[PDB]
Amino acid sequence: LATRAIPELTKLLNDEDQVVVNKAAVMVHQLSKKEASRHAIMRSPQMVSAIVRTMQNTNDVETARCTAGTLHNLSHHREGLLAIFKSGGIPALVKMLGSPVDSVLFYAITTLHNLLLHQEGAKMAVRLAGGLQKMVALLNKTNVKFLAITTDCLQILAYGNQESKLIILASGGPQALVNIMRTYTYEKLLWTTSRVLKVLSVCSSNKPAIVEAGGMQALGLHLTDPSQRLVQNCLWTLRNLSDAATKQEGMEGLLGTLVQLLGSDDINVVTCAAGILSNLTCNNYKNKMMVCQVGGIEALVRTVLRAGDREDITEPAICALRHLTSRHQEAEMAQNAVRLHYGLPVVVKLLHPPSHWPLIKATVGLIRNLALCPANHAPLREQGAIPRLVQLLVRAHQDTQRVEGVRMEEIVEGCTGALHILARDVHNRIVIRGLNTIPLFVQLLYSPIENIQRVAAGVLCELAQDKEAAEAIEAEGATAPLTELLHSRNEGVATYAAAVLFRMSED
Amino acid sequence: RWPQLILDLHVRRVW
Repeated sequence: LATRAIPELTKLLNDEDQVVVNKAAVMVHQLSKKEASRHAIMRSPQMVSAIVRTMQNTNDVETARCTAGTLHNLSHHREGLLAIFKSGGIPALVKMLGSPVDSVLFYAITTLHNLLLHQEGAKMAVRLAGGLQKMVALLNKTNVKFLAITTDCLQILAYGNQESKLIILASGGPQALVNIMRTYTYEKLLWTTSRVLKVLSVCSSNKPAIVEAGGMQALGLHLTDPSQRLVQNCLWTLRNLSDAATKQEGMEGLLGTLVQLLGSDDINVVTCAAGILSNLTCNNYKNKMMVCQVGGIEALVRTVLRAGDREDITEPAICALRHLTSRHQEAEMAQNAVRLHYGLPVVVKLLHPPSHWPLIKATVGLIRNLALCPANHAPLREQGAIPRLVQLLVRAHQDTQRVEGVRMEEIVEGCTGALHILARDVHNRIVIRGLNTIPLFVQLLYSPIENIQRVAAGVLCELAQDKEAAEAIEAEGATAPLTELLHSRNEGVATYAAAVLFRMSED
Repeated sequence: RWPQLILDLHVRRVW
């Protein structure tokens, strides 16, 4: 009997008189709580279609909310979602997002959210209907719960779809999402808002836009928050944005928090914390100072020890040290701290196996920076940091005469470059020259690369200040190539190469 | 609690 009224009500919804259409909409609205009448409207394509057309057309808000609410109730069942879907439900609902009447707006956004969640093919529908831009524009509202629903939709849509990301990007999404993170305290909201940003951060072109809005800073306010899922999202997001944001201001609090995050028991948080700092201290002196000033050096040291064999933690940690140990005020203070905190012995052990190139690559560079400090010369030597360092240079030079993501050329460079600084100490020169390094120190001058030549002359510059060393060089035949590098257009290569021959001139 | 209602019963349904 109930199935006989439906084909009648349909007729009524289509009626012209907006006095009875309201009535029809009201009765239909009431026939949404009954498991029978619902499954009767639901299973009637002409009925559901009639409702959708009415909703978006009947400008009488009292009717628009009855119809919208009706569809809202159909979005709890698979057959309901399907009816809504195949009846052009999405495009209409998307259009209803422009309704100035909150009751209507809430029905739409909510139902849409259900559709996206459980109805397959709903994502394209919202995308095609200009839903992305309309949602991003709705990030102006101050309703924490409404924002939570809207931000989750965007995430669902943006996940796996590059175009959606580019769209959100162009819609000013980054600026809006950032404001939520730095305005609202509602966890659910903040959490789902981060998930959105996480999805956006993987996109190269989306990355900068986020950093400009002040994403780095905003994400750092919640690294302390109780919510595990919230923190674990800001870490993954920052580890993505990090490499880019080497120009930002007011990063202290963040840098500081990242430092003490290196202490968390959760090894996974320590991993991100280090990976992030490694990128923020890269060619950024202000970030290097800030880190050292909050005891960053000491922390990273502990991190390395606490890591151990696992190169997943040591790699980012070492790079961060490699950074903090040069080109700023507390550069010296940093080189001392690494020694003072008993980090020298362990670092050398990192050159030796079973370590890999990506690790060895960073370790050598750090040793170079640690050699700058005079009070590190002796300690480093004692740890056999010379025999093993050159040992790796020999194995690195053979592989270029005849990997793991690292080219052997720059490995050959890092070795010699470190030995340069690590030759200011007299005792060091003795060991260096006592391991027959001169013969191959000359072949480095025949290197096509300007970098290899630049350090190949600097090391011999330190060795040349001796007598028993200046002769072994000329006896090998290095007196000729040195004369050639005098003209090298490279500003650096032409500086040491000149001082080398000179040292052999005034004995 | 209107029309806030609408969002609150929905949140419960999902989150």
